[PDB]
Order: sequence, then C-alpha cells, then structure tokens
Amino acid sequence: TPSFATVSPQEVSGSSPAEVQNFVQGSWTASANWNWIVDPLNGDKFIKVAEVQGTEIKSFMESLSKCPKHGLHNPLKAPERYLMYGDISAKAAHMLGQPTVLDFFAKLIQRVSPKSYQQALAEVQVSQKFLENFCGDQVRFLARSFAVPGNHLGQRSNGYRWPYGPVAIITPFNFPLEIPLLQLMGALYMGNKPVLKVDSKVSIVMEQMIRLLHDCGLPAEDMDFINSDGAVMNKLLLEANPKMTLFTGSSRVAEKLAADLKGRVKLEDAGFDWKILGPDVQEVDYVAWVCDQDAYACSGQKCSAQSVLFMHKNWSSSGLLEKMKKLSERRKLEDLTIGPVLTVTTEAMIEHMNNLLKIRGSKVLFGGEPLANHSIPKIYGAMKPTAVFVPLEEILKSGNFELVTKEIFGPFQVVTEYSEDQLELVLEACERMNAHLTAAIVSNDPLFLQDVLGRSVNGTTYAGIRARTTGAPQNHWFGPAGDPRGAGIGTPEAIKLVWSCHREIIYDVGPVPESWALPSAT
Amino acid sequence: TPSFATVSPQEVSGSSPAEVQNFVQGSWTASANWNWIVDPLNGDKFIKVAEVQGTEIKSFMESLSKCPKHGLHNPLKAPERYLMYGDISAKAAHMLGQPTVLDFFAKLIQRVSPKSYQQALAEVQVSQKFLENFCGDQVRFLARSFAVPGNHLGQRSNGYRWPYGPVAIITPFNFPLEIPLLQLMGALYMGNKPVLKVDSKVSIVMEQMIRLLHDCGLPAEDMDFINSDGAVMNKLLLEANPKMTLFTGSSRVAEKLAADLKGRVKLEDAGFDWKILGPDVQEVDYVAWVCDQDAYACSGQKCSAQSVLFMHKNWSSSGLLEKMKKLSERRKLEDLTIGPVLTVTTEAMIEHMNNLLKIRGSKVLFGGEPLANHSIPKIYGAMKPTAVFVPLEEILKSGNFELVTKEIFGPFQVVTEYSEDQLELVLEACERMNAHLTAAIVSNDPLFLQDVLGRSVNGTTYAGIRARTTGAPQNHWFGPAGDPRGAGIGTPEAIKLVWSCHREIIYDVGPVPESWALPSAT
Amino acid sequence: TPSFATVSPQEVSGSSPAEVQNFVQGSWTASANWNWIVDPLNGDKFIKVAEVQGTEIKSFMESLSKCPKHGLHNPLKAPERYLMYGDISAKAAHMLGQPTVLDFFAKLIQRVSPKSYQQALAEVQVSQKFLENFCGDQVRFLARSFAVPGNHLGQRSNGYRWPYGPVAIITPFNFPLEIPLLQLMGALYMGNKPVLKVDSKVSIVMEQMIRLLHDCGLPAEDMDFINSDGAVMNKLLLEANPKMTLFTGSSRVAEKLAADLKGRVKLEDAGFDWKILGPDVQEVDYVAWVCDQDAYACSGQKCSAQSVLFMHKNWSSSGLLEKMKKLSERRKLEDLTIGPVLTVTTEAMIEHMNNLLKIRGSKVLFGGEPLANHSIPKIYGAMKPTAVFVPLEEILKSGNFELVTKEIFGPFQVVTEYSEDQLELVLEACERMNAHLTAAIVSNDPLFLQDVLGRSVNGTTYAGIRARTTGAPQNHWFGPAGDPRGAGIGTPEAIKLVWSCHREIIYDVGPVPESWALPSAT
Repeated sequence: TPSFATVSPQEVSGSSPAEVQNFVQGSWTASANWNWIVDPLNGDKFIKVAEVQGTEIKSFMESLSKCPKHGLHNPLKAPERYLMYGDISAKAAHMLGQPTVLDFFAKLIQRVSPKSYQQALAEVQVSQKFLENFCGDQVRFLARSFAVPGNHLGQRSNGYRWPYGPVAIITPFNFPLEIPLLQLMGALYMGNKPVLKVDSKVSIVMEQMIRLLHDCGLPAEDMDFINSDGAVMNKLLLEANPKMTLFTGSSRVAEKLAADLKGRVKLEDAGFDWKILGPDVQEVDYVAWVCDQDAYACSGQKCSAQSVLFMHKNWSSSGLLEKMKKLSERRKLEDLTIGPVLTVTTEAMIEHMNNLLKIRGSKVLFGGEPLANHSIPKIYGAMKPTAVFVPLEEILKSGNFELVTKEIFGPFQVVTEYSEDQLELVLEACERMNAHLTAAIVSNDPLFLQDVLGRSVNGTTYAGIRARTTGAPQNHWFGPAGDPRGAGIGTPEAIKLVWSCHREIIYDVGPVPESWALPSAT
Repeated sequence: TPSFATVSPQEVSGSSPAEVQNFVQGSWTASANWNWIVDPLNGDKFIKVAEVQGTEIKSFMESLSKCPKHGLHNPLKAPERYLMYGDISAKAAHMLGQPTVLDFFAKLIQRVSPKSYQQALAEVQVSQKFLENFCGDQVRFLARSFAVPGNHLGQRSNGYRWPYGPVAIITPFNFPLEIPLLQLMGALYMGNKPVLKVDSKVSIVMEQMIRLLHDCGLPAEDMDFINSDGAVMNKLLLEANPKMTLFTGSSRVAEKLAADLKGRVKLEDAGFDWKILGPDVQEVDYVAWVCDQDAYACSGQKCSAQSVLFMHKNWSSSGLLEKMKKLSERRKLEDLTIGPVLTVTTEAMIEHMNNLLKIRGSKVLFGGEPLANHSIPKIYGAMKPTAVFVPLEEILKSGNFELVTKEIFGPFQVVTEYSEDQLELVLEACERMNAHLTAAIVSNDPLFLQDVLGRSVNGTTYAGIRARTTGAPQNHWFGPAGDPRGAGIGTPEAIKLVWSCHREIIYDVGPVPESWALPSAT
Repeated sequence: TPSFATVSPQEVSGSSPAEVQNFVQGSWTASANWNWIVDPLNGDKFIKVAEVQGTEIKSFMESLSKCPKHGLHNPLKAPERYLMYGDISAKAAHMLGQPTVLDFFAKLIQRVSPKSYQQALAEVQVSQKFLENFCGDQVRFLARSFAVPGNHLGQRSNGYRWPYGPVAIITPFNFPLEIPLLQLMGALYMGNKPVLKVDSKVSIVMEQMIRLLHDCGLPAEDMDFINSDGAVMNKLLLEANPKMTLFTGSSRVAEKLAADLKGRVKLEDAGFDWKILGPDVQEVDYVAWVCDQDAYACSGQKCSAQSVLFMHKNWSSSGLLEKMKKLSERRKLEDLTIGPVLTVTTEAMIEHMNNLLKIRGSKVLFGGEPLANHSIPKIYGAMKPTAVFVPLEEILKSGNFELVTKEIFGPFQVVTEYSEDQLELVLEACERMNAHLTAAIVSNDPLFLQDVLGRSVNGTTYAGIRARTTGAPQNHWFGPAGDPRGAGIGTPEAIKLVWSCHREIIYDVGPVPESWALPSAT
C-alpha cells in the first residue's frame, strides 16, 4: 500500500477494521463516539467513522470563520496561491497515475461503494486526468479576467472571478472519489476554504485522498473534513453560514438545503435519465451494449444511469431487447457487474416492479428476481438487472406517470415503444419530468436529432448512434440544466460557475479635465 | 435621391456623366485627370473618375503619416472614440435601412457592377446589418482585453488589441459596397487610419457611402479615399509604408503585394470553390436551385462562386443536371440574372471552354455560346451560363488539372462525377488546389460530412443538404484558410484579427517584498 | 547523465567531442560532411554538427509532403492525437522536472550558449512549466471552437482552429531550449508537421530534448530536425513550400524570409528595447538591480535586453547610476555573469562605442574595455558591461538616432536623461524606432503610466516600479506588436495565433420548408 495510506483495501474486514477520522484546524481528529459501517458484501463491521455530533461542531465553525469573504486568495491577493495549487495538482496527478496508487484507490472504492474493478478504476482515471488539467499555470488561468475601455482617459472596467470564502461540499455514496475530489479542488482553486463532507459509508476514500493531497503540498489550514449524519451537517450549515454550499445527492435533501440556505447553494441532484432511439436502426450490437452499461453498470447506482428507454417501433424487430436480456444475464456478483444497492432494498425494488405491473399492457422483459447465494445485509438491495415494459400511452396518464418516472437508484429501467407518429408523446413525457440531468438520443438523422434536442432540456445530453447516458469525463460538462442552482463539475467553466462570483472593478484614475467646472446639481 | 448623394443612379449616362473625386486631408479633391469608365451595358463614357497620378500621392503619404503606430485611439488612449464609432455606426445603419437609401445604393451598384436588383440589394442589406452589429458599446467591446494574475502581489499581465496605425485597403469591382465598407469600418474601429482604394470601375458607390458616413459623423481626418490605377497604388504602398494592408482581389496581385510589402498584408485572394454532392440524393429541386445561384448569380462574379461540382454517381439519375440546364436558361440580361463579365472577355471564356473540350470524354452540358441582342463592349464578356463536364480521372492528370482548376471569373463551371469508390480522388483534387476559399458538401450523412470536412481546408465551408458556396452574411466568418495572411471580414473576430495585433502590458507595481535582498548576480 | 542523453555536458571537450545529428523520416541520420563548432570559452573543436547541404534536402521535402494541408490532425480528424500530446507533455514535464535532468539541460545550455547557471536553469524551468500547462485535456482545449445559431432551423455556423500542415521553425543561438521547444510543441499541438532548425552552434540542446520527447511518446514521423547554415535552410523553405514558417532571429533574415516566403511567416525578430524611468523616485536599489539584470544577464544576449535607458532628471541624484556601475563590476567570466558574445566581436562593440562618443556631450559611464585573462576565440566578443551616456537632444537628431538605436547583441546599453518638460522627446524617440518588442516603464504614477502606455507600441511592455525588460515567462505573452507577422510564444493564445488559422464550417441540414417554392432567378 502507498506511503500516505492508513488502510489496506484488500485487508480491511470485521477482524481487521479501519477507522476514518476528521480533519479540522490542521490536524487529524476523532470524535466523542464512533459509528460502524458494515461491509456491503457480508455485513461485517469493517470501518468505524468518527461521526461528529451536533454539539461538537464548534471547531468546524471556527475554522471556516478564519476565511474572510475575499477568500484565502483572489485575483488581486496572494496570487502565488494559484501557482501553488498548480504545483499541488501536478504532484497529485503524478501520484494518482502510479499503477499501485490507481489500484489502491480502485480497490478501496470497491469495498465501500461496490462496483466492478474497471468502473472503480474509471473513477480514479477521471480524477487523475482532472488534476492533469490544472498543472502549471492552469489554476492561475481560472482567475483570468476581462476588461473594457471606459468613457474617457483613465477609465477602464474589469470583470473578475471572486471567491466566496467559507464554503461547504456535500457528496454522496456512489462516487467516493471523483465527485468530492473535483469539487474540493475547484473550491480551493478559486480561493475558497471548504469543509468537505462525504457520505460516511464511503468517506474512507476521500480521507485517503486528503492524506495524499497533504503529501503533495495541500496546506493543513486550507480545508476541513467532517464525517456526520445529514442532520448534524444541516446544523453546521445553518450555524457556520457558509457563503456557498455544493450539494450532490438526493433531490429531497437538495430542495430542503436550498430552502434552509435560502438558495445559497449549487445542486447536483437526482436524475431520471432517458434514452430515445430514433427511427434509423443500425449498430444494434453496439447500441445494446451501451444500453446494458448505461442501465446496469454499478447496478444502476449512477445519477446518470439509464432509467427509461423510448424505443422507436423500427427497433422492435432489431433483436435489441433480446441482446439486452442476454447482456444483463452475464452480470454477476463475483466481479460486481451486479451487486449491493446501498440506498434501495430488495423489497422496495420488487414492490416498485409490482406497482408498475398493475398497469395495463406492462410486462417484465427480464430480471425481476433477487440475487441468490449472497451475504449482502438486508439494509442493501440485491437484485438481478430488471427492465419492465410499460406501453407509452399508459405512461402519459396521470398517476402512472409519477410512478413510471420515479427514480430507483438500482439496476432497474422502464422500456417503452413509440411509433413514427408518436414522437410528440415521447417529448411530452420528457418535458413533464422534474429532473433534467443526462439523456441520450440514439440516431444519426440530423433532422431527428435537432428536433429532439431543440425540444428537450437535460443538461448533459448525448446525440448520435453511439449516444450514452453515463460516463461523462472531465473534458466536458456534467450537470443538470433548467435550474439557476444547477452545478457543474470537472471543466474550467464548471469550476468558475460553481466556486466564484463576478466582481466588477472599475478604474477611474483621472486626469480630471483641466476644463472641469462644478456642474449644476442633479 | 438622398441628401448626401451627388449622383442619381438611374440618370447617370453618356449625356449626363458623373464625377468621382478623392478624399484626402479632410477634403474632396478637384482633380481633372479623368479616367473615363464605360457603361458595362452599352459602352457610354458615363463616369469620370479623378485618378491620382504619380506625383499626387504625396498628400496621401502625409495624411497617413499623421497617424502614429499607437493609432488614432487604442484601449488606453482616446477611448471615447470607440463610443463615437458606435454612434456613427448607429446613424449609418439607420440611414442605410431607409427604403429610398437601400434602393439608391442597390441601383447604383447595378450600374457599375451589373447584377440583379436583389443581389445588389443583398449587398446593401449585409452592409446595413453589419453596421447594426456595432452600435452602442459594441465597438468598445471590440477593444475588450483579458488579464491574468501574476506570480506575486502587485503583478498582473494584460492582453490588449492594439491598432496598427496607418493602414491601406484595396478592394475589387464585384462588391462595390460590402467589401470596402466592412473593412473600412473594421480598420477605424480598432484605432487605425486607413486610406481606401476601390476599383475605379465601381468606386462611385463607396464615394457616395463615404459622404453618407461623413453626414453620420465620420471625422474628416480619420480616413482617406484614393482613386488610381494599380501601379500608382503600388507606389503609394511602397512610399508610405503602411503597417497593415488589406487586399481583396486577384491572386496575382495579392502575391505581388505580399512580396512587395514583405508580408505586412491580409489577403482575400481568388478562389476555385467546389461543391461535393454526397450519396444521399434528396431535395433535388432545392439543390438544383442552389447550384444555379452559386454558379451564375452575378454571372459568377463572386469570389465564392461555384466553379466545380463533384457529382456522386447516385445523383446522375436524379434529374439534377436537367434542372440546372433549365434554370440556367431562364437567366436573361433584362433583369441582369446574366450580364457583363467585367474581367473576362467572351473570347477568353470560349477559348477556355474549347481547351477543356480537347480532353477525352468532355462535353458541354449547357451554354457555351455568347449572349445575343446586347451592347456590352467587347472588353467585357457576355456569355450564357456555361457548364462543361470533364471526367474525374482526366481532371487529375497533370496539365489537365491546372486548366480545369483555372478560375474563370464569369458564368462558367466544371462538372464531374465520382462513384462510391472514388471519394479519395475527389479529395485529392481539392487538396491539390492552391486556393481554399468557399466550399459546399451537399449531404446530411454525418459520417460522410465529417470525413470530407476532416480532409479539406476551405475557410468558409457549408455542410448539409442546403449547403451553398456563396452568400456569406455578416453573422459568420468569410475568408480563406490555410494561409497566415488570410483575411476575414464582417465578424468581431475577423475585425480584431485583421485590424489589430496583440499587445501585452504587465503591471508590476510592488510592494518590493520585505524579504527582498539584492540577489547575487546572474 | 540521463537515459535519453548521448552527451555529457561537463565532459564534452576538444578531446571528447560530441556530435549532433539530424532526424528525418523517423530516424537519426548524419550528412555528407560535418562542421565543427568551437567551444566559446577556449576555441576547442568540441561539437561536430551534421550540416545538410543544398543538394541533400530531398528527404526533408519528402517528409513534409506527407502532411496534408488538413494536418496530422484537426478538430474533426484524428482528435485522439490531441489527447496523445497531452500525455506526451505530461511525461516530458515530469522528466524535465527531475533535478538531474534540469541540471543536465542547464549545463548543456551553458556550454554552447554561455550564460550563468541560474539563467540556463531558468530556460529549463520555463520549458518545464510550459509543458505542465498542456497536460491532460489542455491540448484538446486549444482546439476549442465556437458556434452561433443560423437564420433558420438546421443552420448553425462554427469557427474552428485549423492547422496549416507542413510547417517550418527556425530559432537562434541565445535560447537553445526555450524558444525551439515551445514553438515545436505549439506547432504539433494544433496539428502541424514541423521541420525544426536550430542554430548549429547550440542545436545540441534541442537534439537531446527531442530524444527525451521520443522517450515520452513523440511519434517518430511527427517532426523532423535539420542542421544547416542559413542558405541551405532558405533553399528548403522555397523548395518544400511550407504553409507556415516560424522564424526567430535577426531582423535582416526575418525580412528576407518574409519576402521570399511572400509573408507566409510569423516573426520574432530583433528588438531595441527601452526602459523609461518616471518622475517618482523610489526603490532605487531594486530598480538598479533590475537595470543590471535587464542589460547584462547573458551578457545582453536576449532579444528582450535593455538597450536604452531614459532617465527622468529626478533620478540623477538618486545614486542609481552609481549602483549600476558597481553592479556591472561584480559580473565575471568564471560564473558567466559576463561572457562570450557569439554574434558581435569585441572590435565591433568598441567601434560602436567610439562612434557614439563622437556625439557632443556623450561619455562612457562604465565599462568600455575588453575582458582580460580569457581564451575566448576572437570570432566571439569579450567585453566588460558597457553603458554610454548620450544627451537626449543629440539622440533625436538624424544620423545620431540610427546609430544610437542600433541593436548591439552584447553587454551594451545607452543611457540618457530627460527633464519633466521632455517626455514628448522620449516618446518621439520610441515611436521612431523600427522594433517594438519589450519595454519597461518604471513608475507607479497611473497618469504617467497610462500616458506612456497609450502612446507606445512594444508588444511586451512592463509597467510599475518593478518593471523589467527581460524574463517573460510562459504565463503571459512574449512577442512584438505593430506587425501582422508578429509571433507570440508560450501562451494558449500565442500557440493558436501562430500555429492555426480560422476555418468556418456552416451547417445547413434542413428541413427545406414544406412551403418552399422555386423563387425567381437573382
């Protein structure tokens, strides 16, 4: 295991448990009481987390209050800190790129947020590439400003990206590294001081990542790391009053926080993501593979996962559904191509399936049964990949729509069919949804693509015969649309939008014209 | 006729000839060295152009020398001039938008650069809309700068768009208003002082437009306007040493000036513009219409005109050629849908056709005969719209290729056919051309489009079943690619590229650090 | 020495000579005859260079002709090559950052282009940081394009950065690594295939750098490396007809090439760089140190070196000149804070000094004598740091001006004085210069700064009490202004301006309106 590590991903078990600590006011620290996380594969108490209680959050308040509203740095103050984070990112990117460190983080991710080794590796690879994008001067370049000449000699107006100062970051279980690391660095790049909270089930990953970052030069005083339940984190937000809060998680918590913080938030909330198949049937094998990966990689536990499939009638005879069935059935627990579902129980998923089956014309296409021969504790779901057909005309009906468009954060999707005359019904269904995260339009017809795109919203939409719903890398935006609170992640634009605000500084140095005379009052 | 005007477009004739003067050092000249321009439709000496002679360029040299290399203004000097040119632009845009003024310029363009009323009107409309793009603060916004934080407190680097100062603009006969106006305003916008030369055959249009610009507030000392033959203008360029020269015209003169001026030029030179038809045959009527307009509007006297058509074999049975033939034959002199060819004689075009007809397998598809019942002087061509088919495999042979790809600035195009297995031969043909101005790829197949687009160069390429080669408006770039001297026109980027250069200003105001001691010498 | 190295910088001597080879068509190759470079410190034949003759350049022509005008890659073709160069740059940046590799290149630079160890190290550090700026997706991001909606459904216009294809790079002796490496990578990033020529006196450095780059994944076929005299390189340019040529060197060769190539060039030519001291005297020690480093680091062999100093009269009593004298006299050969002058002999520098001393009121302030106790061959100069005062009023006179503003690529500067009433004379002198590279305005008075800046041109101007003329790093532009051929180096903007051109691609896919009917011809 690497030098910075305090845990061995393959060793940690009920008999060799690991602990996760907080970091506040520059040092690693425990708490009054520990909480046990169980191994999602067997129920072992294998990680204890130093969860802070509601009356031991003063140190985090005090640490945040040390950051003024003009930031740890800004384009005019301590600019050498932009260069430092270029260097930190370079050292960290080189560390994350080491095969043994890649494997360490991929394995650690697997133990807490169960997914296949390649899916866990992809999280580290995205993280590594993101850090490579902000080496050298590239953090400095995030603080690029513009200027425009004024109305007279000596006047020129400037637009800067100003930090917010004390901020908070809250991220969920399913991506224990990629989401928190990318928002953490973005916040630091623009000059904020963040407090980072990761779901206690998986926070061990970012804890190890923070130790690496400290070894790469991240200053002890620049950030804090808190482990707690949601209720304590809520109290800290209302007591510390951070100037910006990045929240990534369920839509229920996002709206509650948006109300509590009175909109001083950026949100990456839930998504009910759709894939539309166009009329031009082709590359059936490739499209089927993407459908299986979109819907069922990580057992569907992606905010970008394919939750509904609108099949054009031309695809009904293609063999696509048959290939999707076969592809779902080679997924298995032993390599975690199917696995524990950390936020939906098996009963909840079965009940949802049965509720859908009450609808006229509906039928299970494949799956619909629990996994067998496993030791997954009953708090976590264990389902075979499931797809349920529901006729399009029934979906559009009231009551049925809210049920059909309900997000199941597990390996579960709804499939439906539309004829050449029914594209409006499909677009009506997409417009009636409450979430606009990812989407895919599988067609190469430019008239079909531009029609669907122009009459849709989703903030990360893929278009083309190779279109997918999942796997947004760091080279382009990922985030919802249709919401002024919508957060992005990864790109320079996402960092600047989420972690800075506009400040206009207008210079007006003179000279006062020699012919100037006191005008009449106005 | 409008207030600013000194000529009536419908009344100028041999019995009532018009005078065109020069503008230098803030005054309209009174030169008597008339160059008599003949009416392209009947041969009347209907315009006397006061052309500057050898010794008379000293006034223009002196006027340009009054502008320093830091411009009439720049982002830090006399910035109120940016606002002034927004106001001039708004006033000129409103004047050009007046129906009687639109008509006046359309009809005047017709008299000197014979083309249909709608084509002439389109030139005024592009000019009017371009001026609308630079009202208010939009000239100010052209001088937008960027800045980056430095390595320490008090250091910040700035990137500005600096003028060149004294500059020159030379434009051809075919667009008497759009080209000179758009480059003139672009030069003035960025802080330069231009001398403008329009081809004497058509310079009456800019003369009137300059009078309009003066009525809208263009300062008398901000630009000069010279009429001369090419040899006199060449002498002025070598004597005045302008820091930038925008030249639009023939490739031969372009390369001569680029050598003479040692590359202190931006060029819009000739173009041998091509259209490729893809395999997906559709909208035959529309595609035939666009082909007819691309090739023969203004009798082909557009630098963007369609000079060769690569037909996919699938199009050979579509009726496309038959429709092109019918469409060409409704062009007539009465509305100037066919007309005088100001730079290529009838005999020259017939000779070129007969040279192409020596090649094996070639044929006249339509046209190939002079126009009848007209009084166009013999110095100007008068040809029916002409298309010569040449087999693709013959086109690619050496000797043939140079003849086939010779630009005929008249109503003439080459037509060829390629089978599904010969796209490489078409692309080799386009790559062996020396000019890369406009192009069209008539296809909605995205795999074909990206393949041809990825393996071509032309700076203004249209793609889609509605793709054309002509008619680039002010909302997007027009100009060649593949040349560091390539000029753009119309857009904010084109203006900044052609009429400004980068200047970096790095502020380093201190404080001299507490820790600073005199470092050892390096 | 590092693994990629074929030379030991500290070992190479007359008795242990090194050789420099060409790289063409994917392999290291010699030539018919070798030319010997002498050690600038003692005259030893210590490096033999495989200089190609005029009749052995066919392989370089053939290698360049393999690159089409649509590049080795472009935004639509082989885009994975953008990612590859992100990876290559990351591997190279990590290699250059290794202390032993830094020291290797710093020492090798010192042997061929003599300068202090810290100055040579600064070249490697700039190179290392530049490569760090283009890791991950940052090369991909250089190919960022924009788009604007069209006039109707299905129409949208796009502006891309297109490569030129086969290009050439020519760089001088004084920066054997920084200049060629940064332009080489810039050319490759945008999709060009360059042939790189470095002054044979120092080309050993880039030869070692290319071996490192090959170890980091630079494809064998992506670039060529030619060693030759200027005359052979001239023939190659006219025979291979590269689509773009980056030239950095003397103003004489730059203008000749700009004429031969008819302006298909970008130039980083000579500079006569000025420093103006404002009226507000302060930080005299700091200002003196910067004056000594600007004028005399590398013995003045920087295109950015301080060649003239306009002293405001307020500074005459500050002790500045006295400190400048003392600072110049602690420079010595043994640590190369003074040293060989590779392109100006001692006699030439003495003669220039004596020519200046013929001017009334002129006097040597310090220096003016050759170095002693050295073995520098007489082809190279060996002068003590020299500053000559010339009264401002005499400078402005004809004849005197051309002599005073003559660039001496050695440790030599002119000092003059201006009173509070004479700022116009200083600005007149700056406007009358023929080169506008670097400049410094040493003042914190914003009215003085904006007045001088607004009435000057130089493309890399520093302003503030800490203003300098030398040492432009990779985080901001370096390059001249006032020239459409002006090149930049280092920054993303510099790379895009120098190594790509605009291509506009306008999509127009339909639909053709159902109500469309063939309009009358225009």
